[PDB]
Amino acid sequence: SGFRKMAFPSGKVEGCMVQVTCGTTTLNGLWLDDTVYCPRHVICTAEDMLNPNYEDLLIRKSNHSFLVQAGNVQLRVIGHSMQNCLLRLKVDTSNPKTPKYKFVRIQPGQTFSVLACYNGSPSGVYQCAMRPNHTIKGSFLNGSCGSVGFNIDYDCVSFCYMHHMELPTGVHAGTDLEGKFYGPFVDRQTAQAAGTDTTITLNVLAWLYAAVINGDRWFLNRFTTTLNDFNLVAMKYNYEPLTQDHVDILGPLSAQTGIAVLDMCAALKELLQNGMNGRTILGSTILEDEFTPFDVVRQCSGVT
Amino acid sequence: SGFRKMAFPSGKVEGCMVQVTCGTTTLNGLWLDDTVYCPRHVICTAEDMLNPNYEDLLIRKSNHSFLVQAGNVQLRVIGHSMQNCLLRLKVDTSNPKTPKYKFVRIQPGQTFSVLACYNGSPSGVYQCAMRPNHTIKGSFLNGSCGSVGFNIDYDCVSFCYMHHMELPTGVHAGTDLEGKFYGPFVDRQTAQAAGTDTTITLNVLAWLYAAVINGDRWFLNRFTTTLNDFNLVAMKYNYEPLTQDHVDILGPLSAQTGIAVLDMCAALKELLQNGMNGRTILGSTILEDEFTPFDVVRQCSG
Repeated sequence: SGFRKMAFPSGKVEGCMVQVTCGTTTLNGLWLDDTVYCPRHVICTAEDMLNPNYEDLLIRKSNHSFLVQAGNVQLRVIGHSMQNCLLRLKVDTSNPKTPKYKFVRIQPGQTFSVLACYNGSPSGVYQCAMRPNHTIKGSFLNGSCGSVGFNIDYDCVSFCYMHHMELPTGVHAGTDLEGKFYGPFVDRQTAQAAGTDTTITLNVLAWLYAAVINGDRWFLNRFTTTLNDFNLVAMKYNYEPLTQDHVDILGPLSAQTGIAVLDMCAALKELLQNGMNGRTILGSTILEDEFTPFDVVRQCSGVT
Repeated sequence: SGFRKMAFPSGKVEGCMVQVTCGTTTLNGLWLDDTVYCPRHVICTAEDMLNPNYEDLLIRKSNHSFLVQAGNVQLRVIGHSMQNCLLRLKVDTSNPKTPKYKFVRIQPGQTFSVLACYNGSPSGVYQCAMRPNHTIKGSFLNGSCGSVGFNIDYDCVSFCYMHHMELPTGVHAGTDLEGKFYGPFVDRQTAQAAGTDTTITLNVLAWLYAAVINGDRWFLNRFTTTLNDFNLVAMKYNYEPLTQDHVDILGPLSAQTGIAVLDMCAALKELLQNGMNGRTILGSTILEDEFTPFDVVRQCSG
């Protein structure tokens, strides 16, 4: 085997995607049981985004204002409401394809799979990470709002992201499935922009462990470093400060390889200060930061 | 905006994955209608793989020598035959989840999605390219044999690859859904090794166009080049020779961006000679060749 960035199989989420139309505005909605969740801004025109009064805008709306379509079938909306930045449409049919699921709010650095959708039709799936600056570097075109991000564990789909907008830098912002935005972003037009971003140290470290697991270990050394000394270095390279909590999160990988985290940090320190000298790690020339400690375990163990 | 190495949604394929066992060997099979397709080497023993005669090994088997399972449920095998390097097992029930599909043989340089499976259960999906040398760089652990590669057009699944083995360098080899190997590889333990490979020039150019569409043009220049002079340079860096057909394929992206194909070639020529100088393109520090012109057009805005 080799080591590739992988997305979770997307079947369980494909079965939950529908198209939600309100006037001339169409986007994607997630259908679980008899509820369809979508970005509340589906009830907005152009000039509306410039600080719309969603409360007021919603009143002017009625169940028939919403056109929900699953496959080539219209789902009759029998109720509607707002939950933070999401619209909750009650429909007359419980999704027969509803998987076991839960809604979770992901933390910065964590990864998930995104099912890009258009007109309620899945078009592609990719793995990405919630950046330390609370945005995601995704790939979305107009009409992708409502697309969701998720993780799967056994048979349970953990929904963690719903797409709402693109920022001036071309990165993305969205909410958890309770409608609460990740970061300080809002669903209206403002001068809002992504703050400065950093490299996800925890993930880089997890990735170095995966490399060692796969026999790529030329970068290892016989030294170690203190947490504080590691951070004086990492931060110079725009790496996120490493916490004792991150150290503990890496415990299982540290135990599997018998390489203490601070010993691996000493290796990382050397790599940042001197580069790779033309060599590669897992066939890469750069330090990857979109694999969590959990991702490496999952993959380096063939979890299905 | 943004650009990711994305795969096709795998749902339509997940509903076709099953487990096939024969003796002590288990691997994945693809269940369509009333037929299950899998690598013929499922019938082989440890020694058998050193110099197996498949016709001779299969004649000694019967329908009941095969254990096909859809999840926890056994599918009764009521027929079996060999087609090139694949085993075709007829089962007594039809797969209600069978999508619209077709079997296609892909050309080197083209891309496809792979649904990595183990014991007939989906593990993950990733996008990759058939290298010019016919191998794929795909991360396949012991037991992934039988996993398939595919592309999806509308609602039609075009299956193009079935995983068979791993080569000494760690890259992978397989067949199309008719059981014909991509490359000169054979299904048995031997000295075979992946051949010389090249960077897929057409794809790198497609990617550079993607970079421009996403509003990034630092690598562009005021130069142009002839196809000939470009190949004289690219080939020095282990790039596949570029043909006029390739140039023509890039026509639409060329038109969309206003950048002439030969002009983009000049940019690429400069990048190969000068390197990136600490800069990146679409967040990458190296030139990527796993996105075809079709992929770029599909993922990028119009």
